[PDB]
Amino acid sequence: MKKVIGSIEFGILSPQEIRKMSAAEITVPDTYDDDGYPIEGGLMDKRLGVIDPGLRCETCGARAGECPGHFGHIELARPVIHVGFAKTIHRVLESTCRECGRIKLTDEEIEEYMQKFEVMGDRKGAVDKLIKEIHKKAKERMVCPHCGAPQFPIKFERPTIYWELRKDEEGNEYKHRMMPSEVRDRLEKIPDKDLPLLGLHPEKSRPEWMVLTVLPVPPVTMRPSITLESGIRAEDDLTHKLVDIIRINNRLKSNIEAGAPQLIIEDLWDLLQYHVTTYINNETSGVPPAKHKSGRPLKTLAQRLKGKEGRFRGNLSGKRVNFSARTVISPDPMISINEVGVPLAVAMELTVPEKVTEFNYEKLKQRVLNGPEKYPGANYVIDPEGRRIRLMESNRELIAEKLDIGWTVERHLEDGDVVLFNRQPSLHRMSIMAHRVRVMPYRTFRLNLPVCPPYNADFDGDEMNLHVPQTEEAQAEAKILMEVQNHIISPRYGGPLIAGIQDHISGGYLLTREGAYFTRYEVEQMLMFAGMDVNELPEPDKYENGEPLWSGKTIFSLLLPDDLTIWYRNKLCDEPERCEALEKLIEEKLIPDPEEVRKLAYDGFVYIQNGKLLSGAVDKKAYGREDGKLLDIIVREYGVERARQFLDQVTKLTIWVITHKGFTTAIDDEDLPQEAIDRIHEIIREAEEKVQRLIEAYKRGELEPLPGKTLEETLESKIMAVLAEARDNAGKVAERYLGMNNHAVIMAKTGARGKILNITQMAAMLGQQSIRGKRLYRGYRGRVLTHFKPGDLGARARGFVTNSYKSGLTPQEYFFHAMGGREGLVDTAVRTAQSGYMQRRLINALQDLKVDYDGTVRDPTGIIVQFKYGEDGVDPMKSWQGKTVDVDRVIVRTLLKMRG
Amino acid sequence: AEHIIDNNLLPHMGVDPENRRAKAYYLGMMALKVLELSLGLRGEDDKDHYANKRLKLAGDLLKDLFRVAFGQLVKDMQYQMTKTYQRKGERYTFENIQRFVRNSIRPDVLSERIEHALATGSWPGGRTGVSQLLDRTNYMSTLSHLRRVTSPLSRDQPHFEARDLHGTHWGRICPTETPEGPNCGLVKNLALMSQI
RNA sequence: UCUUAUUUUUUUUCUAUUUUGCGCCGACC
DNA sequence: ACTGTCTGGACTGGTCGGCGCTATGATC
DNA sequence: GATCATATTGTCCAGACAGT
Ligand SMILES: [Mg+2]
Ligand SMILES: [Zn+2]
Ligand SMILES: [Zn+2]
Repeated sequence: MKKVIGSIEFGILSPQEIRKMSAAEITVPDTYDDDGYPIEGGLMDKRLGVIDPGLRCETCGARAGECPGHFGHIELARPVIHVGFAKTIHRVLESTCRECGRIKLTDEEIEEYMQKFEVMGDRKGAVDKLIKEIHKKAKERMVCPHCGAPQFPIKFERPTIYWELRKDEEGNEYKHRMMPSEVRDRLEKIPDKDLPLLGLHPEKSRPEWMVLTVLPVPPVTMRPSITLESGIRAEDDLTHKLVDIIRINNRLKSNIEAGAPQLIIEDLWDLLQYHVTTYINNETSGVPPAKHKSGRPLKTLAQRLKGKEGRFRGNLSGKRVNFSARTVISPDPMISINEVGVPLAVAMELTVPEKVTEFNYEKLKQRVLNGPEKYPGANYVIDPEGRRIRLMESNRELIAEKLDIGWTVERHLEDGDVVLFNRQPSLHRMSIMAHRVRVMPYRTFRLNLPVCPPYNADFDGDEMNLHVPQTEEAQAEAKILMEVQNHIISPRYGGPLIAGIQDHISGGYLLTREGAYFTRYEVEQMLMFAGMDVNELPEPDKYENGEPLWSGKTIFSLLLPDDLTIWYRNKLCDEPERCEALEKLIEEKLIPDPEEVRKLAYDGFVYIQNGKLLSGAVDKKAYGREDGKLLDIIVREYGVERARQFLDQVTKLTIWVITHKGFTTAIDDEDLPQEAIDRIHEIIREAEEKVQRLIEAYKRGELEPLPGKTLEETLESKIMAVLAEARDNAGKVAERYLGMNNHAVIMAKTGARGKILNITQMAAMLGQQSIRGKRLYRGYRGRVLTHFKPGDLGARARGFVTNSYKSGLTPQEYFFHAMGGREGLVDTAVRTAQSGYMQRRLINALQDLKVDYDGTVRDPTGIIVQFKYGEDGVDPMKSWQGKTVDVDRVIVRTLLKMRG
Repeated sequence: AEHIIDNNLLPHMGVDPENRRAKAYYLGMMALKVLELSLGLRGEDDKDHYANKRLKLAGDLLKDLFRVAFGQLVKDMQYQMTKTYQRKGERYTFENIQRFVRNSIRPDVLSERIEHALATGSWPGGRTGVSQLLDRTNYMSTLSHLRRVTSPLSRDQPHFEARDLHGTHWGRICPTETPEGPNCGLVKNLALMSQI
C-alpha cells in the first residue's frame, strides 16, 4: 500500500541514536588518495554513499544516482556545547540547582505550573510566556528549595562560554569557566519530571543531548564531491569543515592519550568547540567565520537551511520544474483570450503524456508513426509496466505496431491543449492563467492583448514562461479553475481586469462617435474580421451619394445581447445638460422611444436599450480595465463564455476600425496658435512676478508664518502653490485650445493611453520640478546651479520649467527635469523591493487561511479567525463594486425585463 | 592601547609618537567642526557635494594592489633568505651576496596577486567589483564602461540623498545616462567635459 | 613411618547474471 | 516603573549572457 | 628530481537589559 506523513515530531538526537544511525566511523581527515579512490575511514567513504558513477556503496550496494546516502558518527574526545542550544542551555543552567539537579521552584509552584501548562492548551505564545516566567522566577533563587544548597549566578558569554560567579574563602568574587563536561554532568542530574517545566521533552529533548559528545557526519550524497575541468576534485565547504573537525579531534585524542597538561587540553577543547560551532553555523556572532585557503568564508548547515538561496526557500518552497518553456511575447489579436501562441520548436519539445484508450488509439498511433521530427508527433513511449523508450527513426514503426491500450504516448503540443502561462513577478493569483495551445511556425510566444493587463505585460522585450501540466488531474484543474475567461473580474476590487486597452478604446470611440458612418463593403469586412454571425446586413441608417451607410452604433449593437439595457455617463462628459435631459427622459418613461433618444442623443451618456446603442460613445468606461461598466454587467448577467466571445469580437472590431479609418499622431498635435502661446507667456510672467513679490515680502519680514510653521517652509509652500496654480491655468488653456479632433486628445479623454497632463506637458509647460515633495535645493551653497545668483529663491532658479517639450528646455531646465526623472526612477526602484518584502510577509502570515464548508475562516490549529468571510460570506470577485448585492441594478434589470 | 593610538588614531598624520601631539591639533579642528554645527556657527556640509568627493581611478587602485603584492613579496623574500641562511649557513650566504638575494625571490608570488585582482575584480581591503569585463557590444558601450563611476554604497540600500542627481554634477556627471533597477544613481558616467 | 584430582561418537558447494559552490559585473521584465 | 543601550535579523522575484577561483614548504 | 601531512581561529525595527 501507500502511506503519507501524517505528522512530524521534532527533538534532539541522542548520542546512542547517532551511533545506531551511523554506518561507519570517521577518523581520517581526508577524502581521496593520489589515484582518486576514497580512503577507508575517511569522509568520502563508500559506507556513507557514492557520488562517482563507477563506485558502489558499501552499506546498501547501490550505485550512484540511486543510493540515498548514509550518515556517519565521530566520537569526540571531549563534549562540545551545541551553539544552537547554547543559550537555551544557559537558561537551564539558570533554572536547575548545581547539586540536586531539580528546578529551583517549590513543590506547590511546580504543581501550579503543571496545571497552568495543562489548562492553556497548545498556543505557542502562552507556552513561551510561561517558560520565560518560570525561568525568571527560578533564576532569582540562590537556595535550592529541595536540597538547600547555595546557588551562584551564571554569566553566559557568546557563543558557548559559561562563567560561574563564585566566592572564595576571603569573600572575593571570581569567575570560573564551566567546561562542557561539567555542563553536561550538571544537565544529566535533571530528572524527567522537571523537564516540562524547562520546556524540554522527557523522552525527546533531554538536556544532556544539548551538549554534543558524538558528531553526526552527513552522508556523501548530501555533500557531494565533483571533478573540475582541470582534473582536480572540488570539495564542499562542509567537507573542509569536517576535515578540520576530524583533524582537531584526532589531535585532542592524541594529546589526551599522551597525558598532556591542562593547558594543552583546554586549548584543544576550545579549538574543537570553535570548529563545531562554525560547522553548525558559520555566521555565529562573536567568532570569526571559517574561511577557505583562498579567503572565501564557508557556508555550513545553518546557511544551507536559511536565506533566500537556502533549502527552505530556494529548493523547497520554490524550485525549478520540468516541462516548462520561456521566451519573448508578441501581440496577437487574432487569437482568443483563451489561447496562447506556442512556437513549433517549443511544441515539438514539450510533450503531453497521453494514455492510449479506446477512443484516442488511432490519433496516438499516428503521433507515434510521425516521430519526433514530424509534427504532430511523439517523443517518448511508456509501456504499462513502466519502461520509457525514446522514439528514434529505427523503432518508430516498431513501437507504433506494438501500441496497445494502457500505453502512454508523450505526444507533441497540439491545438486545444491546456497549458499554464505565467509572467514574473507574480504579485497576484491572476498573474498565471491556463490558456489553449495555438501552434504557429515563428519563434516567439503570442498572447492576446486583453490578457496583458492581468499579466502587467507590455511587448518591449517582455519574457514569459509556459508550464505544461502532465497528470490528468493537473490538466483538469488548470482547465476548470485557472482558465482565462474565468478570471475576467479582478477579486482585488470586484471590477473588470481582462478588458480592452489603448487601440481597443480608440477604435470603439471612432466607431461609436457621432457622425461615424461606414459603407456596405466596410461593414461586411469588419463583420467578417470580428467573426460575428451576422448573416444579413441591417437596415442602413442613411443614404449618401446614392449608396447605403451604416452607423457605427448599429454595428456595435450587434455585439451586445438582445436583452441588455444599461445607461451611465462616461469620461467624455463636458455638457451635463444633455446628460441630465437623457437621464430625465429615461426616468419618466423607463422605455424611451429610440427615435426620441436619437433626437437628443449625446456622446457623453452611454445608453443601450434592448442591445441597441442608442446614445453615447465607447471609451474606457465601456469595457476598459477597472472602469468598464458594460463589460462588468455582461460578465455578471451573461456568464463568462458569452463575455469572452463579446470581448474577442469587440476587440477585433475596434482593431479593424482603428486600422482602416486611420489613427495617427504628429508634431502638429501639440501645436498651439500664437494666442495660446501669448496667454501661456502672460501666465508665466504673472507667476514669476508673484514669486518675486513673495520673496520680497519674506525678505522685508511682513510675510506671515503659517500656524506651526516658520518663514522658510511657509514661503516655499506659497511658492509651490503659486506654481501649481500657474500649471493648472496653463493646462486649462491648452485643453481649451485643443479640440476633440486631435487624436492625442482623443486618447487622453477616452482613457485609451496617456493623460491630459501629458498633452499639457508637451504643449504648454513642464511645471515645477520637485524632489522628495519639495523644490530642488541640492547643489551648491545657496543655489542649485552656478548659473544663478547665490541665495536666489526664484521659480526659474529652483526647478520651475517655463517651456514645454515642443519648445525645448533650457540646459538648466533640462538638468532640473533630469533631477526629477532620476528621483522618480529611484522612487520606483526603492518601492519595488519594499512592496515585495511586504507582500511576502503578508502571504506568509495569511497563507493558511481558507473558507470552510460552513462559511467560516479558520487557521489549521482550529481557531475561528472569522465566523463568516467578509462578515457576509460574499466573494469580492463576485461582489458588485464592493457591495453584497446591487439592488439598483437588479431592480432596474428585472423591471425592464418584465416591461419589455 | 599605545599601538592602537599610534596605528589607528588618524594614521594620515603619521605613526611615530612625536607627531601624536600634532594629532591632538587635528582633533581640535574636528571638535570645532562638531561644536559649530552644535551651536549654529556653521552649516552642515553636503556628503554628496563633489568638493568633498574624490574619484579613485585605476592608478590609485593599482598602487594599492601593487603595495599589497610587494609587501607579501617582501615577506616571502624575508622568509626565503631566513630559510637559506638557516640551512646552508653563513659560508654559502656571504660567499656570493649577488646570487643569494636573487635566488631568494619568487616573482610569480607577486604577479599572481596582481593579475588575479584584475581577473576576479576583488581588491584588497574588502573592495570588490573594481575590475569588470569590458563591454564590447558596440562602440558606445566600451566608451561608457571606460568612463564609468561606481559607488561603495550597497545596491539594495535606499539612498535618497545619494542616488538622486546633485547640482554639482553639472559638467562632471551625466544627468541622464544611468542604469535601471538597484544600480540607479549609484552608477554614473563621466560627462563629456569632465576633467580629472 | 604418609595426606586432598580427573577421563571418550550426529550440519552440506572447491563457486556464480548529463560540473557544483563562492563572489563579482552587466542587462531585461 | 520609565529610558537609553546592546544585540539580532532582513533588505521584490525571475531571466539572458559572461569571468574567474577553489596549495604548499619540507623530505630522500 | 618525485612525494606528503598540514593548511589561523549600512538602515531600520524589534526584543532583552542595566541604570535611575
Ligand atoms: Mg516591459
Ligand atoms: Zn548506499
Ligand atoms: Zn538542589
